[PDB]
Amino acid sequence: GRLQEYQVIGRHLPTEANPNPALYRMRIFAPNEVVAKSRFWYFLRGLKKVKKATGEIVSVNVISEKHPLKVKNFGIWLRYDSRSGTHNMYKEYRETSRVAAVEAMYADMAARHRARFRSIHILKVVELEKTEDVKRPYIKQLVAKNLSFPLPHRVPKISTKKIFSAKRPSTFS
Amino acid sequence: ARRPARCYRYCKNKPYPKSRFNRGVPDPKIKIYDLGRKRATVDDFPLCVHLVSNEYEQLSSEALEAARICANKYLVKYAGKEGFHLRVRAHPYHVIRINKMLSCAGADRLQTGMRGAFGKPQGTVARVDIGQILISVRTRDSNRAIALEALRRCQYKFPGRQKIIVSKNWGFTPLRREEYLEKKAAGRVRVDGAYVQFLTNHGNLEENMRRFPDAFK
Amino acid sequence: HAAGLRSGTRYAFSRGFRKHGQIPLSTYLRTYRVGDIVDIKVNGAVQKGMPHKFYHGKTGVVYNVTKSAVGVIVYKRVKHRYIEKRINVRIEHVKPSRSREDFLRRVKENAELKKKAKAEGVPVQLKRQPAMPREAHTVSIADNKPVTLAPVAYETTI
Amino acid sequence: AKSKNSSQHNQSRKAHRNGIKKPKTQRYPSLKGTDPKFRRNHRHALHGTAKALKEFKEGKRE
RNA sequence: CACAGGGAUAACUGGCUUGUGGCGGCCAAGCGUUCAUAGCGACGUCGCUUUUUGAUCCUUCGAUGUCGGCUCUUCCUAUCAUACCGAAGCAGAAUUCGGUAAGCGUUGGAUUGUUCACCCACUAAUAGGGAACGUGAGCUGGGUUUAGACCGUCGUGAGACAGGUUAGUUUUACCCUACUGAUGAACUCGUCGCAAUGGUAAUUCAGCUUAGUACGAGAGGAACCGCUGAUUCAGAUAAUUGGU
RNA sequence: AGGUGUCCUAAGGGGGGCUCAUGGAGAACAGAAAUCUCCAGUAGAACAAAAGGGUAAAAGUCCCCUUGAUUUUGAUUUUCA
RNA sequence: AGACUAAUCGAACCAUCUAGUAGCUGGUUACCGCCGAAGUUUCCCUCAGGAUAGCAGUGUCGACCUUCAGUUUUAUGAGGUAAAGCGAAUGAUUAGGGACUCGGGGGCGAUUUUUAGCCUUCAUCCAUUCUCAAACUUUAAAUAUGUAAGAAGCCCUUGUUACUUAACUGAACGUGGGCAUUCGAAUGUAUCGACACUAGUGGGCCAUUUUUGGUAAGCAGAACUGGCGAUGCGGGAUGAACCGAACGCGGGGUUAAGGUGCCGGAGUGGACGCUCAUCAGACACCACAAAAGGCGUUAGUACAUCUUGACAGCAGGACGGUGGCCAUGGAAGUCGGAAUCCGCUAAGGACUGUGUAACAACUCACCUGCCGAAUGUACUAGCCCUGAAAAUGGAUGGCGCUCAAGC
Repeated sequence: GRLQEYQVIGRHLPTEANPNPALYRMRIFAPNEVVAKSRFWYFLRGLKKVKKATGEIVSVNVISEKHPLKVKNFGIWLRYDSRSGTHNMYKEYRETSRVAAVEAMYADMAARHRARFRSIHILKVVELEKTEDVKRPYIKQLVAKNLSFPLPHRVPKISTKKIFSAKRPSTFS
Repeated sequence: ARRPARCYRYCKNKPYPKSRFNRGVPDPKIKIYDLGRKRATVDDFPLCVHLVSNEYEQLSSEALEAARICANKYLVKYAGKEGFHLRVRAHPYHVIRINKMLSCAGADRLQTGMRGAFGKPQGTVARVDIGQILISVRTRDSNRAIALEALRRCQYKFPGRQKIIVSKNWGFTPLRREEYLEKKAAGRVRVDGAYVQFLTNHGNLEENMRRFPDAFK
Repeated sequence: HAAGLRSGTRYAFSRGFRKHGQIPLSTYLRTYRVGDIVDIKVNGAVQKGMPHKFYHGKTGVVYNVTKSAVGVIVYKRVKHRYIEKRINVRIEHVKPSRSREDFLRRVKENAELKKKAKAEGVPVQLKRQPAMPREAHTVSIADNKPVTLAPVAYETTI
Repeated sequence: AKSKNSSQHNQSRKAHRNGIKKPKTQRYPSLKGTDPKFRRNHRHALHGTAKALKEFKEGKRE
């Protein structure tokens, strides 16, 4: 959907035997903070022996892009579930912000591999600082020197209510 | 007899082993379970491969021997009689019944139809789960390709879907390859017949020293 | 299909593991009065005065006392109505119940705690209340810096 | 020919149709089943305590 | 032999299932002069069909006429023959495996009520099935399945036998639709024409020549064109011959 | 997968002393197996019968005395209206 | 011949008893209003039928009794299922090692053998190892289940008795007195208690989870709850049981399940991808398809090679010891048997083939010249294709649809 990145911090409920427990922080992509908390308890239940009934939420914040007007390359590590077994991939994207790459990745995996949102885990997202660390061949062509190309055969836009045109259109816009 | 295997594929009844309540079950088809040089030391064969199931189904006793023979022949021809050790780790203990409609209820009519339809023993089958190990092979490191091909050839005799996994342990021991190597250097491993035993430092001091002379320096 | 007096009691009436043999002798030194709250628990060793298997686990009220047995009143649920049942049980099977001890403890404390306040002159708020939602507080991160977590990649164990 | 053997499909709903009625508890339970030896003496005890309390108007004044 | 009822319950069709019956795949130990796959395939394993037989009892007991043959139309392809092709442990001849293909054919007799089967003879070939196990107001009535009678085994007896044998009534269309043909109101009565849509048709063999040629040590032994006839089917006609 | 139309003057009641199945080492005839002796032994033995539960100074085993397997009627539990 | 006895015969015809009996078929006559079921328990020569309890209606009385509850919280009891276990008892089961000979079998040093000699094959014992149990177990859930939460309560003092105690020591029932300023968890109370009389019903069926016999079934049999029967309305084209939602007569507004190219009320609406099928595909219950394959296309995992320049293509070379030791009418790399070193270099092997009576010639291997950035092998899963054969003409509902009107 339309996502944005959060940070959420949790803690085990303090007890007389263990005052001042440890603090854990995660980065979660979610449409809103109501489901942002829900994903935090899901990932934590697989790493430590803490539940929601015996825990609490300390703080939830919103992380915004530092430079949302600069073009940069991204790389994503992820795992998912197929119809038989689990797998690991690593894909790359080109855009202006961190949030949209997760949006683009979710739509891409749903089409090419029929993978739903229920069965995808995001491990790490990192912005590629240099130009020699681009691996996949569908992105080197987008960073070639002096890129330029025409746009042949583009259909003109005509109002959907104006039927019965009076002359033949042209496709040389 | 020997109805097609399609008719007894799904685990649909509680386990029905042979006991003092059912009598006269036929003798199962598979007898031998270990083949090859089944007395080599642990240090000789450090590579292990498995054939792991991926469905919750039933495997017939007849199919188990067919796969054992097929894999044994390929390994002997290309790796030698003394270059491997093969073990089958699935034992059939479940008895499947049959209702002989024409043998029991034909010619002389007696009683026909569904009246009194409890059947008689007909064979033995094995129950498997998801992720259960079926066949294991250990050999040298230079025979990795041969071991994989032999297992891939023998899955055509089984119904369903199976996978091939190369284990990260040392032989048949439940220890990581790196971990076992360093523990042996500490003297806490003693040789036995085709297996090993480990030091446990929770007994009287007298015979712990002779059994493990290199542990104490 | 048969229905005997002790049918289906293979595990209910049996003694536990490592508990066969002599009955602890403090059982016969207890005393009972009418109106007490007792609960039934059948002992396998004693073969006299055993109630039916339905009452194994129910709680009742004593209504009669005799030389070596007590009479208990329990309520049985037949379809669409309740019925009063009266049974005779040997003392090896009955046992005093802690069901009402919390109530008897609380009434005694309340009476004394109300008396002292009335002399002093302050409201008590004696009656209990359920758990309430937590209140606001502050947590410091001095020498308790949080650690970041992440999901782990797939790996084969066996 | 053959027919259904037994069922319990609609019995629970039928019972709750107009409540599961619990008999009312009451102050003075009956003394049926109590051993007779204690029952005989208890009769004599109550006979005396009525006469003594009746004499409270021209008598003991305890 | 009778009565009150039952599709709450059997014998026939139809419906779900496919164990048994039939048909088709996958893996490759081996057979195959030597060589797993020219042609086959053990131990195992995945499917399809409803012309076999079972299991079930949903629809009909104020009734759906229950075996076989005769006659006649149409459809399916898992292809016996015919057209054109791909493979071989295919020299020729003769054969075996597979593809596109249902346009066109698939017979005459001895015994049996038979379905099924088995022999003689012709032929390019004498392939397998469906349509309420097609088809009784279309026929026939040999079989089964009322009442007469005989034998064998069983029963003290009346009587029984999916054991053998002989004789035994087959009703109605003029109604609606469907089909094959024939007239026909309205815009004056006529003559000469165009063609939307529906139907559609041909089939196989032999003789002469090619040639005792190609091929082969020999034994054996083809084909294209060309010429002339014949089998099954279809539409007309009556000069001659035959029937009435 | 099995059982019942029975059996008991004790195989019912009270009391007392003792501890079983099995294994190890020993002794003329004596051996795998006959009788005697020592040590270990949680029930792995026994308790009329099918199976389940229960029992060790006993509910097993032997010994001593007996007929509560007797008289008059009520309340309560299981199948259940 | 069970034949004939007035169209009647395995017992004629006429009137009466007679309106003979039926647990079995068929029928049972005006309107409106309110409430509203059962196919289950026990007994019966009972199984197409009755009695009995249940569900239902009507008539009321006692108070408006402040009592109650298909519910939650708090305190405290019971259980042997799912899972788990067998280096823990009973039962089943695969494989080696150590210790033992007098337990059995076959040998050796003279099968000498009463030689605890040397061998060994089973058996035995001990420390380990691979798999199981509806009628096995040391342990042990979730869901459901019993009781209690006070005024009929708590405490003090002391009267009765034929019971009990050595004993006014106990036991029940009592008189008197003390304790609310707050009668001692939440929420609701659109429904409190008792009695009288009686109708219909006692053939049921379907679905989620659990589950028994059977190869399976629109097949037979059970547990908790929701439905049809007894019920319309909007969607699934159609369809007692599926999804939404339950109904007096009308007007305006807003939605649910499902839909917006036309039939058809409302988008040829927006964003990123995948697919070309001479059998495409098109929405749960639901009207079907598998094992095994593809150098069709897309995305991914691991290893190996490369600007010190590979992969493809073309072009140049392709040497000695030495015809090695052997074999021999003849074999010089190339019938055959057995080994595989060194010179020179960037590279050419006592060689992978062709070939000579035997040499030769020739090929391969290997290196070099040209070029300009990628290349090789093995695996995973998306759409598509092969596998894919039935009978009147035919059905994603129809027409039709290709940067879709498909996913």
